[PDB]
Amino acid sequence: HRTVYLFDRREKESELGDRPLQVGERSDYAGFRACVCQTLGISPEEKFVITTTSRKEITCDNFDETVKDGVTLYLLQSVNQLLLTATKERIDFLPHYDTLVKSGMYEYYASEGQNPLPFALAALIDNSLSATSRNIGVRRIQIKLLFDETQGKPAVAVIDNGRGMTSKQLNNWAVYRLSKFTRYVRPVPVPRSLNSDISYFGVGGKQAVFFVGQSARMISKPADSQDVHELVLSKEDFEKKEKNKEAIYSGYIRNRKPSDSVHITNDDERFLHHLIIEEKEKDSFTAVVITGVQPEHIQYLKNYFHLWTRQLAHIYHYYIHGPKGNEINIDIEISMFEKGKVPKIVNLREIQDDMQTLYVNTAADSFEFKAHVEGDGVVEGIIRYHPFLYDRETYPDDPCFPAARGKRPIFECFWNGRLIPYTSVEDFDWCTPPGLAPIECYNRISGALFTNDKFQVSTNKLTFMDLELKLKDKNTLFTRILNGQEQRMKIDREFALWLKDCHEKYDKQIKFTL
Amino acid sequence: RTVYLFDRREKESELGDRPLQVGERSDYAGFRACVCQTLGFVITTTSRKEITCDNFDETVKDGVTLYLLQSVNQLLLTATKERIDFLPHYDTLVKSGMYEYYASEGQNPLPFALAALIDNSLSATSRNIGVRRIQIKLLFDETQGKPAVAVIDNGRGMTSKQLNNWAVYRLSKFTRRPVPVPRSLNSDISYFGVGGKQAVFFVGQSARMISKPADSQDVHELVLSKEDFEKKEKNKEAIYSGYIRNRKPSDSVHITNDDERFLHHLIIEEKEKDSFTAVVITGVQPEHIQYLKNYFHLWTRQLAHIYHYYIHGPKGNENNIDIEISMFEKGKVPKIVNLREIQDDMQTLYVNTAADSFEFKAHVEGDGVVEGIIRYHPFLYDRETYPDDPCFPKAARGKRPIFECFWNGRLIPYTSVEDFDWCTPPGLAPIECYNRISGALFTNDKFQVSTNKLTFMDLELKLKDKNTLFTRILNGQEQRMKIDREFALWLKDCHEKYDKQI
Ligand SMILES: Nc1ncnc2c1ncn2[C@@H]1O[C@H](COP(=O)(O)OP(=O)(O)OP(=O)(O)O)[C@@H](O)[C@H]1O
Ligand SMILES: Nc1ncnc2c1ncn2[C@@H]1O[C@H](COP(=O)(O)OP(=O)(O)OP(=O)(O)O)[C@@H](O)[C@H]1O
Ligand SMILES: [Mg+2]
Ligand SMILES: [Mg+2]
Repeated sequence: HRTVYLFDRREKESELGDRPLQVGERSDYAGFRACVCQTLGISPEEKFVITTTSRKEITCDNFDETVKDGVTLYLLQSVNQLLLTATKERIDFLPHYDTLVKSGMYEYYASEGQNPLPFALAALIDNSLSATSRNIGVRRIQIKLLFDETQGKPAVAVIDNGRGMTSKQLNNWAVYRLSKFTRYVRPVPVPRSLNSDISYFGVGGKQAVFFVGQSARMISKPADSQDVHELVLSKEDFEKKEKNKEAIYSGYIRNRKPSDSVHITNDDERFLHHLIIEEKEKDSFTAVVITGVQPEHIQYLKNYFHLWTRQLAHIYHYYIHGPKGNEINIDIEISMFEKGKVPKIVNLREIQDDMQTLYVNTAADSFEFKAHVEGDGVVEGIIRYHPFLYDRETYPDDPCFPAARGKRPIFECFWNGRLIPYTSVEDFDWCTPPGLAPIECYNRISGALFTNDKFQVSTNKLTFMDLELKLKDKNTLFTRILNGQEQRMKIDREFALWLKDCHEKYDKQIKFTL
Repeated sequence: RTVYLFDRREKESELGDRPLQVGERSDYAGFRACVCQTLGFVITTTSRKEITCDNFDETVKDGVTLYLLQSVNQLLLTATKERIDFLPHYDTLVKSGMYEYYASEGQNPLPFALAALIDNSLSATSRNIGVRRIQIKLLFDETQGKPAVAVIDNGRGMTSKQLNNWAVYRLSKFTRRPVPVPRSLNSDISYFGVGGKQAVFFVGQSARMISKPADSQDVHELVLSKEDFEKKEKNKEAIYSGYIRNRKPSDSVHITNDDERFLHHLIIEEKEKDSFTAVVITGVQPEHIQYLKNYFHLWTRQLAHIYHYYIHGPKGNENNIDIEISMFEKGKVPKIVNLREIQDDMQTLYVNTAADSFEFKAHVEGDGVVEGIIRYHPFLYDRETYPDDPCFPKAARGKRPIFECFWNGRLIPYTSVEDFDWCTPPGLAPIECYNRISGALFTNDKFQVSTNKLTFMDLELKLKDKNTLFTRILNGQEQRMKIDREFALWLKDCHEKYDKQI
C-alpha cells in the first residue's frame, strides 16, 4: 500500500482539503480512475484529467512510474486549467546523511603556517576533558595511533576514563546539532575559565571523526552500567541503507559485557580485540575508534610526530599546567605504533618548547588586566616582558613566523581554557609605541587573552566570531589586576610606566666587543 | 506500541529479540503475564532499571528494548541490539549559519551571507537569454509590515521537486560540468548543498521560497522557519515534514497578517515574469538591520568587489548581469544602486590605477591550474598610486598581501597570498618597485574552499609546493621562461617607463 493525496480542483468551489488515497501493489490507472469517479460522484461521462503537481497527466502507460508513494495529484477539467484554489503538497526534507559524513571535510582549513589535523584531535580531547571534569583522581586521555599493519588497518583511537555514556547519551551523541542546551548546570566561574565546559554546538566530535576517517566506533560505559554500549556510524552503513531503501537515521546500539569482542569478525579490525580486552580494569570509560583514515593524515602523523604533539600541548597548555602556566591532574598521553619501530609515547606535559612554555619561562615580569565589554563579558589578559640580556633579545622564536617580537601579534586567544588557533590580536592602542618608555620595549611584550562562552567562537572552534571587535569598542573598560585586587586605571600611562620599570629592572646592556 | 524483548537469563537463551505489542491501556502485570505466556526473573530497561507498575508507563514506551534477566545486575552473557533513531536536530537548519560568518581583517561578514544567495541566482540565471536580473530588496519600511530581506532573480526557478531538494541540507549537485572559460567565470559556484540555508538562517529566522519555472503554470511556495520547527516539536509532529503551496501567479490571498503586508506588492509582480525565484527572509536580527541601514555604501561595495569579474567580465572594470540593491525606509527616499555603478571597490581601483600587467599560470601536480595577474602601480612625481584599502588603515602596498584570490569567478574574502619567491625583493630592479605590485589569482573547483566559502582550504600550500610550475602568459601563448628573471625584467621596464620624477 502506497498513499497518494488527491486534490479536486475542477471548480473553484471544489473541496479545499485533499483526499488521501491508499493504492495497492499492481493496480492500474483504470482502477485508480474508477475509484475516484465512484467516491466523488463523477459520471464516467466527465472528461476530467489527473495530473501531478507539475501538470503531467497520468496515463495508463506512466501510471506505475508517476503515482509513487507520497505524491500529490490534481483532479482538473483539463491539463492546464487555471488553479483557482491553492493546494498543499506534502514533502519530506530529511537532511542528507552527508550532514554527518561530510561534516568535517571542508572545515579544517590551513592558516598561519599550521597543519589543521591536530584541531580535529583537539575536538575529541575537548569532549574527554568535559567527560573527566568530575573524576576522582587522574583524568586520563589517550590518543592511540594504531598504524602497525601487523595489528590490522590504520586506526585512530581516543580513550578516556570519564563518566561515559548511557544508551540514551550515546543516542544523543549521534544526533547532529544536539547540544547541552537542547537535550545543564552552568559551571561556576574559575580563573582562565579552565572549567572543562568546552562543548557548545553538538557537532564537534562528528566533524572530527569524519574528517580523520570514514567510520567511528563509539564504545562507552558509565560507572553505574554493567553493560558496555557500542555504536558505529560510517559512510559504508549509510550507503548500504541508501541502496536498500532503509531508514537513513535508524540503527542499533550493541550492549555487551565488558571485554567481549566476539562481534569483531573483520580481521582488518584485529586491533579491536586488544582494545576491548583492556576494559576489565575500567569502571568507566569512553573510546572513539576511527577507521578509514585518509592516507594523507597517516603520513603527516607519522612524519611530524614532534610537531603535532607540540601543537596539542600548545592548545591545552593551561589545562595541562594550570592557570599560571608551565612555570618550570590531567594526563594527555599520545602513543603511536608502527611496524618495525618501538612504540612512540609522550605525555603532553613533557613537552617544553610549545609557545606558551617558552613565553612563560623567558618572561621576567607580567602585566595583568581585565577587559569589561558591553554585554557584561569579561576577558582576562596577561602581558609578559621578555628582556634584552647583554647581547641578545630573549623573545622566543615561533616556527610559523620565520627585533624581538617582529611583526608578530602580541596576543594568543583562549576560549574556556583552550587555544583558539586562528584568532590573534595584534595589539591594543595602549600597548603600541607612540615617549615615556623606549620604543624597542613595545617589541618585547607577549600576551594571552582568556574568555568564557560570553564571547562566541565559530563552530569548528578555529576562530572567535568578533573578539577583537568587541575589545576595541569605545565602551570597553580596562582594569588592572594587582595582588589579587582589580581596579580601574589610566591604562596608556600605567602600562607605559610598567614597561619603563621593566626596562630599568631587567634589560641588561653590557657586552664584550666582537 | 511495540517493545523489543531480549531473553537473557542463560547463555543459551534465544539470540534474537521478540517484538511484543503492548496495548495502550495495559498494566505491568498484564504485560508481565503476556511475557510469561509468550516464552515460558526481572525485566529491565537497557540501563538495568527494573520495570515496576510504579514506573511502567514512564518506561515501557513504543520502540524501547527490554531485558529479561535473573537479576537486575546479572552479567550480559550474550550481546543485545538496541534499536535507535538519530535524526539530525532541526538546528541543523536553524543554527546552520549562526556561528559560521566570523569577522576577519576588519570586514563585517554579513554581506558574505548575501553573496551565498547571489551565487545561487548566478547559477539559476546562467543560461538566461537576455538579462540576468538579480535583485536584493531590503524592506525595512515598517508601514509595510515587519523587516524583510528579499533576493529575487529571473532564473530557471524550481519545480516542486527541486524546491523539495533545496530544503534538504547537504543535498548537492553531486547527490541530486561546464567547459573551462577565462577566470572560471562559469556561474557554476555551488558545491556543498548548504550555502543558501546558512545564509537565510544567519540573516533571519524564517525563509519563504517562492519559485516558478517557465515550463510551469503554477507557482511553488515553501516556508522553513524556526517557529514552525518549534511547533512541530511541541506537537510531536515529524520535524522534516511540511508542504509546498502551489498557486496561480499573483495570488496573495494566503497572506493575512499585517506584518507581512509587503508580500502583496511582491507577489503581484509575478504576473510579469515567466520564470523567477524569490527568497524572502523574515525574523531579521536587529543588528543586521542596523548595519545594513547605516553602512549602505560599505556593504554594497563589498558585494561589487566580490562579484567584480562577474559584473565587468574577465578584464575587470576598465555584460547582461544586473545585480540591483534597493533599501526602503519609512519617510525616506529608496536607496538604489546597481553594483556595476560602484567605482571604488578594490578591484576597480587596482584595474584603473594600473599602468601595466603581468599574467601567468601556476600548474599544480594533480591537474590544477591557477590563473594569475600582477599589476604595477607607479610613483607619479610626488606620490604612490597604489590604492588604499580601508581594512588596512615600503610606502605603497606596505605590509598588505599582493594577491586576492578568486574561486569560480567570485572573490574568496579571507584568503590572501602575500607573495611568491619569484616576485619578492631579493637587485636587477629597484627594491621599492616590488612594493608597487598588486595581483589576483583565479581557480576553478580543482582547488578546495571551505563550506562557508570564506577561505581556500590549502591554496597557498599547493602554490608554493616545490613541484608547482610557474609559466608566463604573453599575448595569448604560454612562454616557457624562468618566471623569476622574466618578472624582474618586466619590473625594470615598468620602472623605466611608468615611474615619473617630474
Ligand atoms: N568522550 C566522551 N565521553 C562522554 N560523552 C561524550 C564524549 N564525547 C562525546 N560525548 C557526548 O556526545 C555529545 C556530542 O559531542 P560533540 O562533540 O559532537 O558535540 P558537543 O561536544 O556537545 O558540542 P561541540 O560541537 O561544541 O563539540 C556531547 O555533548 C557529549 O554528551
Ligand atoms: N535562486 C535559486 N534559483 C533556482 N534554484 C535554486 C536557487 N537557490 C537555490 N536553488 C537550488 O537549491 C539548491 C540548494 O542551494 P544551496 O545554496 O543550499 O546549496 P548549493 O548552492 O547547491 O551548494 P552550496 O552549499 O555550494 O551553495 C541549489 O543547488 C539549487 O539547485
Ligand atoms: Mg565536542
Ligand atoms: Mg548555494
